[PDB]
Amino acid sequence: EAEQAVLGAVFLDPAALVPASEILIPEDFYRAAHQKIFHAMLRVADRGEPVDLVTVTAELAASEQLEEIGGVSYLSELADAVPTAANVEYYARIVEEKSVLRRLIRTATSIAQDGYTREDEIDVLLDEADRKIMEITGIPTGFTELDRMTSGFQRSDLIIVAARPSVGKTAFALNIAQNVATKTNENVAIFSLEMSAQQLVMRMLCAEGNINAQNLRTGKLTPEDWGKLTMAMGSLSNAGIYIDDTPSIRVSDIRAKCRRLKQESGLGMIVIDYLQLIQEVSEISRSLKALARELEVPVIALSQLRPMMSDIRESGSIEQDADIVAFLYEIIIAKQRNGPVGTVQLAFIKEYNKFVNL
Amino acid sequence: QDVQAFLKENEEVIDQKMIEKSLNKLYEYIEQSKNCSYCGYHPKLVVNGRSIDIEYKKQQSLMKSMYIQQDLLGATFQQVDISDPSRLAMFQHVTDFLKSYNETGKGKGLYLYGKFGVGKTFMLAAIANELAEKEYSSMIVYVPEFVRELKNSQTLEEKLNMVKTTPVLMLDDIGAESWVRDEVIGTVLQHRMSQQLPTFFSSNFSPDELKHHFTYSQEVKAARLMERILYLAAPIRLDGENRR
Repeated sequence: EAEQAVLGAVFLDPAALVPASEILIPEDFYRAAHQKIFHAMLRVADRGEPVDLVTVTAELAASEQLEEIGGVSYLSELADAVPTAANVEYYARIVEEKSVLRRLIRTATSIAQDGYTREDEIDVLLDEADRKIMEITGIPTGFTELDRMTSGFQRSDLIIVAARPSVGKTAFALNIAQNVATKTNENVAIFSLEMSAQQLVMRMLCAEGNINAQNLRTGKLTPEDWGKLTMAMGSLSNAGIYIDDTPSIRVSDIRAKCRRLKQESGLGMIVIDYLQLIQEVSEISRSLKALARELEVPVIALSQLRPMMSDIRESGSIEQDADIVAFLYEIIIAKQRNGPVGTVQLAFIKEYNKFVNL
Repeated sequence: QDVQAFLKENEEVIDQKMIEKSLNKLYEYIEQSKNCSYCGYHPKLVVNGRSIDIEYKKQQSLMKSMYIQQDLLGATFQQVDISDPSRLAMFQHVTDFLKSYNETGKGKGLYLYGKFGVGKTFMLAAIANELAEKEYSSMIVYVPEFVRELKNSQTLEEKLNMVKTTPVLMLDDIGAESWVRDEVIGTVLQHRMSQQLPTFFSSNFSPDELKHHFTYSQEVKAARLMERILYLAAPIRLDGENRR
């Protein structure tokens, strides 16, 4: 039931062929009335030339094709369906999932007979019979520095971080989301699954107040850190970051949980627990890429690893639909779906949990 | 490009070939974190035989003084009275060089030698704020309190990395406790004469006395410790009334 609908949208754009010319060719036709219709569509946009409803309909009246489809009644009903728009691609894939099959399946019928017909051959009957099958703009990352190359973290992206086991990326994925709720305004959703709500409170003050060379666990510090503290939790109320750990909530649930806040605050960022503890990945991780596109939220849906690209792109996606992918060892954004793909010079004190630049 | 910079930086110390031999070390040196996390150690280059190894007002701020009382290090120059050859034969080596101090060209320090109480360390803590008008990581230290806890052990592999090649070292007092100090400060004062650096001194006794007091036995390891401290500068007197 793709074919009945598919053309309807292609019509009024005039650019619903950019991915569609990629997906469907003049072979991609289970049907008989449809095959020549699209060829009358394709002849148009080659100047091109311009693109509308009719530029095809009187083209069909010309070079031998109008009653072939049952008049314009169904030529109308090519349009009359698509009760949707926010999908995007999508859609023509249904036809391609009626397609791919037989380029890998119609190519196995001759063989089923190439034993009692081609009797009589054997080895060359393999060399060929197997061949066919295949066929600041731009909200900053907290910095004042990471603000001029790409800028943002703008309005919609998928981000997956992978550095050495549980380091400062553990801090950074969240140290992206610090100077947004308190020091400006925007309330940013930082949810968790590993490090609990009762595990992310004492150490933000380690990260804020000139207080961490002590430490803070004993209850009472030295005669200075209490004279210098009102930085860490005083404006936490008038800010907008709060912590959860619903053990390990699935790829649809948080996706359906970031709807309480999208109505309430507008939903600014979604710093998620590594998309690997959440419930081979070119599948499971493709339910947080598109939630960014509709929810209109930067979604930090992460990972847990050296760093290298097609190495986290190993057992799964990552080098594909997934957007910007940086590399902590210095922030090596050797991949950023952002334009200026580049490394920023940085450092770390490790004394007061505060990181450095140059 | 980094190699070029390092080469000329320590070209007084490095033997061109030594640089290429210890290339891996020097390159690994620059590639790693030049800082620490206690601000616990920082990497510094050291020459060991033929190979180079890697061992670990709004004016007084980024400084890093060792083993000293907290707020005693505030001293100026208008306030410093100008008296005998304790202060009228010194502002002739101090002021010839002010806004003109290089690295890649050894400078002249000073050795304040004399009595017990007059003014040993008021011409190494005052100028540490001329090294605060420009702000260096200027070091100020008690060497009576330096050959004790560093005899200890725990941590001991690298304990004197801020007492070698820092932009400034205002050494104050050595009057307590073949010595436990010939592979120590006697090779510390070696990196103050081949990586382009000057140092600052003040103590209880004098050059003649200290040579007659260091390292004793049944060995001129007592008369080599102190020309590692009479090379970059010529020592001058301190005279005047008592201050207690």
